[PDB]
Amino acid sequence: RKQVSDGVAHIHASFNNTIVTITDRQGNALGWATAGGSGFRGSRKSTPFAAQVAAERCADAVKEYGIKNLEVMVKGPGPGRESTIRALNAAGFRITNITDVTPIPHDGCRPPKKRRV
Amino acid sequence: PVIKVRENEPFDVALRRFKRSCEKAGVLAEVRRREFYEKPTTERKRAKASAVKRHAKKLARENARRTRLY
Amino acid sequence: KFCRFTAEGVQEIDYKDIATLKNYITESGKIVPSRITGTRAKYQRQLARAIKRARYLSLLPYTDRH
Amino acid sequence: PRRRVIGQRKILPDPKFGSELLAKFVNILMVDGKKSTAESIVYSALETLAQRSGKSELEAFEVALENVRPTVEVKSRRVGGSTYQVPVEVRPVRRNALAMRWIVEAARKRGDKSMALRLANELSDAAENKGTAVKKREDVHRMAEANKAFAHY
RNA sequence: CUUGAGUCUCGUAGAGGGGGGUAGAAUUCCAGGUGUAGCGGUGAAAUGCGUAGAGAUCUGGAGGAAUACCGGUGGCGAAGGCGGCCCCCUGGACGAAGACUGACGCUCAGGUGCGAAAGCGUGGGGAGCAAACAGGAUUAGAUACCCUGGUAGUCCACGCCGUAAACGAUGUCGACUUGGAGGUUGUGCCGGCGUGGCUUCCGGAGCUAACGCGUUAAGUCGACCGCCUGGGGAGUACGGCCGCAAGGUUAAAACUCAAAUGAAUUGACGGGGGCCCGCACAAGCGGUGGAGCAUGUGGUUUAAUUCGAUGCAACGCGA
RNA sequence: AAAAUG
Ligand SMILES: [Mg+2]
Ligand SMILES: [Mg+2]
Ligand SMILES: [Mg+2]
Ligand SMILES: [Mg+2]
Ligand SMILES: [Mg+2]
Ligand SMILES: [Mg+2]
Ligand SMILES: [Mg+2]
Ligand SMILES: [Mg+2]
Ligand SMILES: [Mg+2]
Ligand SMILES: [Mg+2]
Ligand SMILES: [Mg+2]
Ligand SMILES: [Mg+2]
Ligand SMILES: [Mg+2]
Ligand SMILES: [Mg+2]
Ligand SMILES: [Mg+2]
Ligand SMILES: [Mg+2]
Ligand SMILES: [Mg+2]
Ligand SMILES: [Mg+2]
Ligand SMILES: [Mg+2]
Ligand SMILES: [Mg+2]
Ligand SMILES: [Mg+2]
Repeated sequence: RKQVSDGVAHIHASFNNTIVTITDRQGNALGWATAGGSGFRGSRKSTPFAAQVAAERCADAVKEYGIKNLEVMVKGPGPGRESTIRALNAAGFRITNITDVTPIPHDGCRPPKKRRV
Repeated sequence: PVIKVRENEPFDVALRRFKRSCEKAGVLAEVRRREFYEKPTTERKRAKASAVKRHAKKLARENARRTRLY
Repeated sequence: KFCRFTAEGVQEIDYKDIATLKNYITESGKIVPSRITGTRAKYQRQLARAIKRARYLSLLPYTDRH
Repeated sequence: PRRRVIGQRKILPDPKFGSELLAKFVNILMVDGKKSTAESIVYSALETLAQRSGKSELEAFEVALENVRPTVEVKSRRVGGSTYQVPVEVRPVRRNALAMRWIVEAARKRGDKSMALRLANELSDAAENKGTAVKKREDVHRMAEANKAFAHY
């Protein structure tokens, strides 16, 4: 389909998983991959290596779009925070912007109760 | 932490800048602290404990200044 | 350290003085601790109120991600 | 051990070919201290392999070893109550030790008449990536690859 | 009379209180666009959500609750408590010069008021969270801990309740008695030198069973009040008062025990911490557990199957 | 992960 050459990678890096969505600059998804959906289930899913494979698979999933440049939007505390960015650079994309978008309340809603393990 | 990669600046250096920007802004600490509710009594206790232990460690420092170990 | 407001006889910090206030916020827009900039506590309080007033009037950002 | 001042033992090279590595292979094949028995087995099997490869004894043995030597193995570690398989690199001496032990083990579980014939057959199979020694190396590599994510500590 | 107590003048810092408005971040929900097979969760899972298109991402909207950073053994308040910004109404504290009143003070049974959270009543509101409840796990069970959900409630107005390890486990007021380092907030003089208020840490004499307290006393004294009299029974019963209720408050007796208790000491222990060691793990090689037999033991049997050893440290042991 | 008792 249509070519883009200027995309945004969104990295949803939670403690349990990593989701990589590459959209255009308007926020329209072009492709996505996840650590869980890349052959990693459980203890392996929440690892930096799983996030790296997911980012590799996501880059393969948008190859037909001829995307050349990428702004990276990193959201969350998980282990796939930077390994995804390394994978995106190593797939030949030109990273022109790295931004943290982790939502921080300026107090806000009450969190769930602490776990007693 | 909004990093714009500079001309002729390699990718690893921009990544290090992004990391330092995140640490300075303390985003990860904010997310950790906000994951579960900490009761006000718990928070006051922990703040007081941090102040007490900081003061006591400096006391330990300034007093080991005098002590000779051998 | 040393406090720039004590050394200048500042009565109030003037939320309108954007150029001064920008030295007391981070890139993310957050108020810098007085332990880093060396501001005195009285002036740190005035400075926080001024920054919040300026944020309200959109003379300063709350965050870097509006 | 805890203290670790283990200094290595000197191995006399094998008498016919003057190889340390074949000497260790004899040691690994030997049972009950019967070294001459094991030596005769290895020498007979190496003669057979040399004939069936037309190359050399040590060179054909090395071909087999290259096909059995692992490069990465897995080490267990309990982490959060569960057990993880952690991939680690194999030091070269351990590479040879594992290859030789796997070949001897695989030879012993073959069905041929004498041990020397089983060893020759296993070595030839290894030289063409076929027998159960190379299969063991393959499963070890497969486990390490499946656990590449845990390469960190 | 003016020194205690108070009034006035100028000013200072403050999350002190009441009312009203508003800002930005975020969660959730609703609508739509892109997009596609997963998401979510755990120690591991499953329940749950998703091809009726989730999750992810972008836009628009709704709504409630709380105010990141500042922020601090920082500040204010009688205590409970109080945190975005702005206005309105309002309480207290402190400082410098004076001027004024002239003991007008301190404490306080009964009384009265205030009083966290939960709870209760009426009327609203309800994002997030979350007793109850449901399901999934775990387990021998698991009416839990963990997971997915979720209702009171949490929020608002008004009234009620009147209790908390409501703690400094330390009543209020006043005087006196070596020091050190800080914080915060005034003020005098000229960065230094003073002088007030509040406050954190350490420590001297003294005090203390000790631990400790130590000019903000648990030191040295004075005024007034509250309270205690071995552990249980019991802050319970009965009665009274209060409450819509939940319950609060006042508050026994029989009976029973020879202790209960505080602090500190030596050990031992810990699914507390740290550092080491050992064929303890690990890396390996050969075994035992299966077979036949030898031998010892248990048991059973017997007239007797002599006695002893009988977790590791008895069982080819005394022999 | 679970991990009771004398
Ligand atoms: Mg959770
Ligand atoms: Mg009375
Ligand atoms: Mg309430
Ligand atoms: Mg109600
Ligand atoms: Mg209601
Ligand atoms: Mg729950
Ligand atoms: Mg009480
Ligand atoms: Mg309290
Ligand atoms: Mg007290
Ligand atoms: Mg009390
Ligand atoms: Mg009084
Ligand atoms: Mg002291
Ligand atoms: Mg009662
Ligand atoms: Mg009663
Ligand atoms: Mg072992
Ligand atoms: Mg047997
Ligand atoms: Mg006997
Ligand atoms: Mg006897
Ligand atoms: Mg006996
Ligand atoms: Mg005996
Ligand atoms: Mg014994």
